[PDB]
Amino acid sequence: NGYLEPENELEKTFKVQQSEIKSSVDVSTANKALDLSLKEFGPYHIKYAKNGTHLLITGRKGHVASMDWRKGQLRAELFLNETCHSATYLQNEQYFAVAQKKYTFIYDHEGTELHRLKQHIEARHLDFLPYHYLLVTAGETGWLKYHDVSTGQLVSELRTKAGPTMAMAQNPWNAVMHLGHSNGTVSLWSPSMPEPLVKLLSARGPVNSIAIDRSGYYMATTGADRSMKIWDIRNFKQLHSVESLPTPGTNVSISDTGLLALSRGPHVTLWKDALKLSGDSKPCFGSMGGNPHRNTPYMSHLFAGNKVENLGFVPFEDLLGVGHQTGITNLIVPGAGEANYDALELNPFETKKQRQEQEVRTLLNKLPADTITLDPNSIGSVDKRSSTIRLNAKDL
Amino acid sequence: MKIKTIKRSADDYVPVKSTQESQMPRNLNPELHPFERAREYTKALNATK
Amino acid sequence: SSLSDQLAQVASNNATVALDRKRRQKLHSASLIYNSKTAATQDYDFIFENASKALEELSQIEPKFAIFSRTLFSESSISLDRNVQTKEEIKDLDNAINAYLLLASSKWYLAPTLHATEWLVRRFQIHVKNTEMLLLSTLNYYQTPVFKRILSIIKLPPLFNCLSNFVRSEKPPTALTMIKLFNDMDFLKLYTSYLDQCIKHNATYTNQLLFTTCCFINVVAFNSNNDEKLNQLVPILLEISAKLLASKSKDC
Amino acid sequence: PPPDEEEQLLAKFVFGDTTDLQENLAKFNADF
Amino acid sequence: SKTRYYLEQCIPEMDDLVEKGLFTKNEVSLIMKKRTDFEHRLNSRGSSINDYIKYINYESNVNKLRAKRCKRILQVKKTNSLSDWSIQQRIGFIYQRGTNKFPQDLKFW
Amino acid sequence: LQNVIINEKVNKKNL
RNA sequence: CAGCGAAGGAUUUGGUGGAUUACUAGCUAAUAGCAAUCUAGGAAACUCAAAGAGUGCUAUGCGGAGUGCGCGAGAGCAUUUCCGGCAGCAGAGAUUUCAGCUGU
Repeated sequence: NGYLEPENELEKTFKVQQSEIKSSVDVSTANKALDLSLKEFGPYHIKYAKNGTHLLITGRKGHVASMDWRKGQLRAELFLNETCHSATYLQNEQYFAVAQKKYTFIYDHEGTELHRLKQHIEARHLDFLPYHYLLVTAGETGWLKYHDVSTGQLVSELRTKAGPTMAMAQNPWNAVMHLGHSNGTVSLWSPSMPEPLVKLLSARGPVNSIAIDRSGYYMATTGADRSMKIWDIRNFKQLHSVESLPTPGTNVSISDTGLLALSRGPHVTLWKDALKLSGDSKPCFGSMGGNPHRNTPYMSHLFAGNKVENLGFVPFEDLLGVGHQTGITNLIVPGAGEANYDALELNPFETKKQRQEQEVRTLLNKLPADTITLDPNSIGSVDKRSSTIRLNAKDL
Repeated sequence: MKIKTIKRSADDYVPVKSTQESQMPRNLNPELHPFERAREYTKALNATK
Repeated sequence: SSLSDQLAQVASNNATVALDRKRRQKLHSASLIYNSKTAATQDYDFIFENASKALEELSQIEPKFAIFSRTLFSESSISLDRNVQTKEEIKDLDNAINAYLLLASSKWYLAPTLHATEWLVRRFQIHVKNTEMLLLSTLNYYQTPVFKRILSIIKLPPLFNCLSNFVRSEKPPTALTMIKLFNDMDFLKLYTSYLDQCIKHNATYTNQLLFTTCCFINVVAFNSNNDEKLNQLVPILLEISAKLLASKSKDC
Repeated sequence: PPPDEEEQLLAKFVFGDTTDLQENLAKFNADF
Repeated sequence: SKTRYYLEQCIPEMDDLVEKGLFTKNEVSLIMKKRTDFEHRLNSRGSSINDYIKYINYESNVNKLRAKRCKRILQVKKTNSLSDWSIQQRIGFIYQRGTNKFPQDLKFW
Repeated sequence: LQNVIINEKVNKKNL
């Protein structure tokens, strides 16, 4: 993995200019740090693919473009007149679902539409559970609903009973969806049982954003109380709680190396070593008198005047795509990526034939919609009843 | 101040000539490969079918 | 601007880096020697070893190439990747390439320099990135199949735009099109810069100077009946006239 | 224990150590 | 892909060769990089005897560097580890693979 | 009131 | 054909710049700091995208010994039995490699 370090006592890691690292880094990554400027349509939600291969931009007015960004390749660029809140890819670059004004639509590789969902009667946040082939939607109505996108079925019409769903986020390790409502409740859900599995109470007021670490072990949340919480998940214990950051945190995103990303409206602030369990690893803003027991943030970047509506890291590169009002920017964050991707599942050099074969392999090995569990290792177990020691018909 | 990023370098991963096979570089991390039990359970279902 | 051209810019930016197998073979298949289905199966060591043989025979017919053996045609050069290293060493790389290109500007009648430069094309990718010095170094041989080949494989710079209907056409570009290439001072200031480097390296010779002088008198001929254009065109032709007299060669 | 010149000439082949090439490339100027 | 099988056949000799102090991991990953490329070019399709020859040449050179850093750092002739026979036995294994795949050329024979 | 509530309806469709 | 008529006339079309609403300066954590820092219609291709079929392509698994057995042997058993140490000797072999001895 890449990294940086001060290697002095004067300069710091956070007051490092993107111009400076774009000068001191190689030409390929300095060329990959793209900055699209799109003005006439609205704020641009950003969704990369599961690998780093493509990019889906949505303007809130009308504008969705699925494009390769490494090579400049227009795949599907369409202005549909109604508003689009968010959108995502499905399993490849070949399909992408856009959450339009009310009806959620899904689209082919070249921009044709394929399904106007009669259900998902509105939508605000989509996600895709990739091993389960489940397109999950939540929004203004209190309905979290799951869609098996392979056979085109519905799976679960889960009633939230908590008003709208302010921010949802997928746990990438046990595939439970963490909704965060207006109550401060971050309730985490599975399509098998209607009652919400586990109702965390993270923040006060509405919860603005949730982001799950890729190891499934930490959950970072921001509320409109100007508060950010780090959560253990496997033990359900509030790790540490940054109170009173000087503006409401709009979005959080955690990279693939445990790297916290907080969007403070016009700011992007990145903390390294913020997902440990100590008291040192609480992310702060100042080393008070030069205190070596703080997390002064790893990097920071103040934008010009534009509200950043969503962060999102690039999977297998050291750069994060942040989406704001007047367009998209990639930010060189040198420790923000798995260098050693595993090419058996997802590959940033994948060609056409292995793309077809990898998707049909996942399509045969799609996990069923029932085994979404709070812990993934509870399938080869025995029942909690029908007691442990077996009896071989001698003492019954 | 020392800065280095990934050096993907596009030569070890895509072959130089059009016949030899590319790498499948590979990380055996349980962090990478998420569902052990459900995935190989469904492979057992597919095998019995 | 719009999205399509806004990322056609980044496509032209990262045209040098191969991102998968199809773009890799469409980039590797450019060659000064072999055609497409032959060139797509070469490896780097093969063209490197026959290029090093071409270089050493070219270095015994001209004693100023062992430096390029030591620093550009070495054995580590087949592992040296261009677009993986920083701007300062890529600046070192392409000024060394420009040194080689003006030095080997003379030898294009003889095939050792073709096999010497083809590995440089195939490895350091001068047919996309370092295109300008290549074109206006080999511009003298414009009736030759080496120039037809190199213009068929080149990506055409914004200056030489009159040649874009001569790519992959069997007709060599004509003298009138060469004059219409030479007929703007945006090109001419470039070409005078190049001739200044040729003077201060003494890489001048009787064929490049003949061709340069013939195109300059044809430019002045086209601008005979344009007084404003001729008065605009004075301080570059007279400038290299005075820089041309500062050298020692009778021909310049 | 000091590193040997012949050992490091072998190491430039074993590791593919192009920093000698980059150093010589930077050091090279048009002196002729 | 049996190239993965060969590539993790060669791990334990470099494991012991790193845990005793003659290489470090920051360069055994480099020789592992070049060994990965060589194995892929070897048991890929459309391969050649020159690929086998360069693999033999590289492995003989890293054997000689192994002996050089063995007598320099450890000041002994050998460290009686697994590596000392391993590197030439896999040279012989490369030779065996090349003769089975290409029994034509008497130069490689 | 408290931090976390974990309800214990064991699921009769992954029994 | 005509006339009009100051060193040309008359058209096609791209790009940029200015308007298309009524002109109080930029940023941020905003009773202040910043502005150097918030830090401690048909046809060309290398135009691309998506499928399909055919042709190929290999698609491709402790050691020298010595010591007693296994019907001239290795296809297994088993090891201190010397070694895979040190310099020299002198027979060789292209400085570094082998052949037999002294001590070790």
